[PDB]
Amino acid sequence: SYMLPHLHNGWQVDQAILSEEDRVVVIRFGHDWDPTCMKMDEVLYSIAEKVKNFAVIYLVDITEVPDFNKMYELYDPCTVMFFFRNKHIMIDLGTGNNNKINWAMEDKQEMVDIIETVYRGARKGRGLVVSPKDYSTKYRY
Amino acid sequence: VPGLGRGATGFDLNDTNYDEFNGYAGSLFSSGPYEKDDEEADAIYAALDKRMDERRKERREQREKEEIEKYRMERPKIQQQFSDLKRKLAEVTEEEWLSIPEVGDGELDMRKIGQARNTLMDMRLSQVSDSVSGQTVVDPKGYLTDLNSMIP
Amino acid sequence: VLKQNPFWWTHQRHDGKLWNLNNYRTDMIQALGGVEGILEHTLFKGTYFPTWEGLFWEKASGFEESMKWKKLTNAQRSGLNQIPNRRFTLWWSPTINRANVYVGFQVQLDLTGIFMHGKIPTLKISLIQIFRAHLWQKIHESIVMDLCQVFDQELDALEIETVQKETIHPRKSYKMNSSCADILLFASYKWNVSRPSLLADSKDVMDSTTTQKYWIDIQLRWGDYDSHDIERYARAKFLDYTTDNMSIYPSPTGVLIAIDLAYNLHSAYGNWFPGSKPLIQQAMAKIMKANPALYVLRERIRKGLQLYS
Amino acid sequence: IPWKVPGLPTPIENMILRYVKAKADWWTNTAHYNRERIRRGATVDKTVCKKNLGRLTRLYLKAEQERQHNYLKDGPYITAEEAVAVYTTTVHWLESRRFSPIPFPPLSYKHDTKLLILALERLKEAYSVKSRLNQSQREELGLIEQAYDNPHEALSRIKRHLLTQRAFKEVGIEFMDLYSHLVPVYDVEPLEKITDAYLDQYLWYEADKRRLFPPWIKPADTEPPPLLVYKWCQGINNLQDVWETSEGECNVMLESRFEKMYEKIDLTLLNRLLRLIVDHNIADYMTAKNNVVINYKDMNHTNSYGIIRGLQFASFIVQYYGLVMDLLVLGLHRASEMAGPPQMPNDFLSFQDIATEAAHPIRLFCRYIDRIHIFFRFTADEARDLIQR
Amino acid sequence: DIESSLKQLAERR
Amino acid sequence: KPLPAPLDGQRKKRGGRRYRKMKERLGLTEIRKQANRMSFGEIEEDAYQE
RNA sequence: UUGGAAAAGAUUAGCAUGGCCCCUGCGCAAGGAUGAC
RNA sequence: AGCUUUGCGCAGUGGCAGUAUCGUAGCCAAUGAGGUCUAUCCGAGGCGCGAUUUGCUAAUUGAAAACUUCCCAAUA
Repeated sequence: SYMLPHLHNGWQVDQAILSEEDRVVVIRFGHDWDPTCMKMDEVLYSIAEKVKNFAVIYLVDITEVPDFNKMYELYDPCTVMFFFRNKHIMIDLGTGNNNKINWAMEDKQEMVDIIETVYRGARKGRGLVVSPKDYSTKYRY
Repeated sequence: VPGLGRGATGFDLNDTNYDEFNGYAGSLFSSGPYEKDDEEADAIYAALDKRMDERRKERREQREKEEIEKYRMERPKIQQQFSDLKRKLAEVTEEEWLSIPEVGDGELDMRKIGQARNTLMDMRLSQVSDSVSGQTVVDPKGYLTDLNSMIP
Repeated sequence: VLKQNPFWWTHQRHDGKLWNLNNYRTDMIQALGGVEGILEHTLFKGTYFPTWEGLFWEKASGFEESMKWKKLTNAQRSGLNQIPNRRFTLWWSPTINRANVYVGFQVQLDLTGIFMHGKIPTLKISLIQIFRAHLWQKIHESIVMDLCQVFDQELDALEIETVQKETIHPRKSYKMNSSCADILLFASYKWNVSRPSLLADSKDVMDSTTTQKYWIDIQLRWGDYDSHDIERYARAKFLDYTTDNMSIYPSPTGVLIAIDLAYNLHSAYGNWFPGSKPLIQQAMAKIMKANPALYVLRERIRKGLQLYS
Repeated sequence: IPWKVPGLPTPIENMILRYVKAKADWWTNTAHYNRERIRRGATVDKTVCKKNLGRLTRLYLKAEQERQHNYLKDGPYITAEEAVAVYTTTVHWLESRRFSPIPFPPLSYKHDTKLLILALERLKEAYSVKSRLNQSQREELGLIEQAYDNPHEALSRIKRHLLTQRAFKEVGIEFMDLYSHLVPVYDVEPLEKITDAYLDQYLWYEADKRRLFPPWIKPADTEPPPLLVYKWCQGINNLQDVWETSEGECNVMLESRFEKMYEKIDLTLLNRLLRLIVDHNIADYMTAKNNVVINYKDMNHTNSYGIIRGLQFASFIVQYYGLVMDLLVLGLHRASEMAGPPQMPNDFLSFQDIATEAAHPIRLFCRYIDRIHIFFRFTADEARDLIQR
Repeated sequence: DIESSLKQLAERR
Repeated sequence: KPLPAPLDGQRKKRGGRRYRKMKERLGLTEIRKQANRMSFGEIEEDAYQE
């Protein structure tokens, strides 16, 4: 399915990041067949219209669009990238690297909170924002 | 325009392309100086590999075919399960496709015998209960009226 | 009821209270080391409260009157719920930020002399809030100016020609590896100097040498629970900086005063001359009693701990 | 709920039906597998448990709707002669006890205000202070305080509801997710909650005034469950030569649970039994309160077979219906020997005379809410006769 | 649009 | 309905007047003392009553 | 005059306007009764 | 010509304001909303959803809480 819009070349990506001025651009780098990307994209579609006011989601295929692999260290099976007014926003998830999510959370509310915090920090002017949760521990007991 | 045309700077090595064994997938000599001699060498080495596989080729291929046939017969792929309905779905007019709406909008009654048996049990219980003399009951309407009159 | 009841078998009103843990709490306090023994693990001594009898916390107060009623977002609610964890971590910092608890990862705080044993972002944020706006440098500056003022007010009484304001690099305040000079005393007559002794060493043995220029150094430290002994720290750092190669002193003879802000302690071990002992003693007393920068540090710590008297 | 799109062509509709069937099979199987994993003790996060609870909730309400429809189709499971036998047993017991039935709460009831205050205090106690209440909780608090301010109008309204009201609103349902087993939790409309609470208080007070429930029916309010265990052990130990085994005597301790006690309660027979002890209007109200709609988020069904247990007076019903089973387990003779004569009743574990205590194989009986503990003592001859049978 | 991604998914799986 | 875009305007520009009734409805003058206080030293009621 | 050096704005409180209502005055619309050789 | 009424708006005094003040794009409504009194009787909006503009001043926190080059020494 994947009703979320897709970008088929680097040109689409680099004018999609600059297209939004009052909304956070979300880019999922990965592959549809990849299950983890499947989980994240299901979560995103579950909240695609909830964050329409202040966020936008685009799906980018690594094979179709491989130019960002070296610059963004796109070596994981899947990454999630946050941009605002041409500036990347780093998120302090507690996983060691603040640039990309690199994992698929099943709860859509966690992603909603993450994108809301990113928007709040980007409109205020901070380039690095703190996640309102710690993902170092999976919280499984 | 490249990816730098956005004016951005960085802050298949993908884990998918890498396997702990065999390392990274993909031949390192996929392209290069390939000519007639290279084709001959590849043909010779492929023939050697086929000859090596000939040791158990018949039984191995027979077992593989039997195993895959039984695996497909036991567990069918979901596309195989839905192919029947997919093909039966072809017989549909294009006029009916525009008609798909949105989501905005003999025989025996099983209840009658249950109600009959329940009423029979109730009648039997009432017949037995009529022998009980000490039961108390008040007049609902009468009591209410008194309540009415009692309101200050 | 959607809340699971553990005391389903009894009612407080009908059966009464069948258990009592008041003596349990008393014995817990005694076994943990008494009230003061427990408080030694905390920042209570860092607040400089004279006594703990009349104090009280402020549960659910925060910086915004706790902002309890609102249309706040779930993430904001999580942050508000995590704020008391920040208060708890700040309270128990002296006993969990020590190297015994966490091995390795000894990273000094930015523009601050505090070392962070273990990556505790909560404590990092709390300490940054406490020491905002270069509070360490301001505290050291205030201490050095106060000591210079005290020495000038008692200049001729101890045969001191004058005092000197040494050019100090900003980092010196939070420079632990090396050190420098803070105050230089110049004399009209020779100062006979004594052998090194602690601030509490009433009896000192006189050294058979004299000097004309005398250095005074001020070192501020944030001691954890295991290393809150100010005298040992002062002695070790005096014997290190004097015989160091990246630390240059104007004279071999001088005094080094170490001040523990986390526990409000102070001690000097350097070389002393007659008449300087009481002057330095009352100077330290008055500077712990009425320093403006130290008072601001105490007030910021109290606000972070939400503890008031 | 039915799903039938009118304009959807039948091939696409059949494909959607097949897809829903396959996804439902996978959904049910994975819900059961996740429940087994969680109950076993596997490490799981919050999302998994939450999802599983939701799935299980949907599955359990599906099964409950199926059970209710099966009861409606297959009629009452209790046979007519079985029901009249139970009724005769109960009436013989109550006549033997000379039990005077509990009258309808009198308008000038001397203790009505106290019972209403107790019910309101119990209802307010259930609302632990969290400062974040939904509309239903704040509405219940408003009704509670309004009734507390003016007890008399609330009492009149409650009596009017007991006399006239027989149709009620939907009862919400939720599941306490104890990892061993889900526990039903029922949310009732606040006015109905107040009426049920007052009725429960009145019923319990009047029953304990008339000694309706025999001593063996626990949980009694005079001993915590540990004290119940202690008294049970001492009563076991205080029987005449209970530990003697020279002549082949044998003591038997049987514990049971009365499986599906709550679910398998016939509302018609329950009403007929309740009319024996309480006023017919009260009995009809109690029975009708059970036959209401149980509603989840999008799911609802008419609970017609089993009792609800979310009702405030359900605590009474279980303690009454269970007593009926006691008369089946003990028999009207032995129970009469254990409960004592109506002149002076016996205690929990006591008999008027030793000769009466050993006159029957059953020495001790103790019923919890649904569990039964029975202590028998047999001689060699009695034990071999029972084994032979 | 959706079919373009569906064909890519089916081919790769 | 989509979740409205979060924003942080100026919390308050003027005070007094109606503003006071607003807080009165929610945020009225409570005891504001000995309710959010802990009494660092001693213990109220039982030790672990909670 | 001279010489020399070079929190992306927070939080709380009060007053007035705006909002609503009685009354007053005025304007306007539509009138009501009535006085004058 | 004097006087007066209803309705309306402007201006002003006084008063009210969370059982208060509105929007409602949702629905119903004089072709009758809602009624336990007066029922062969009364006659208006009602129900759900969603809100409670602008200026000035003061105070707190903070090093700085925002209006257009500042500082140091000496004489006049």
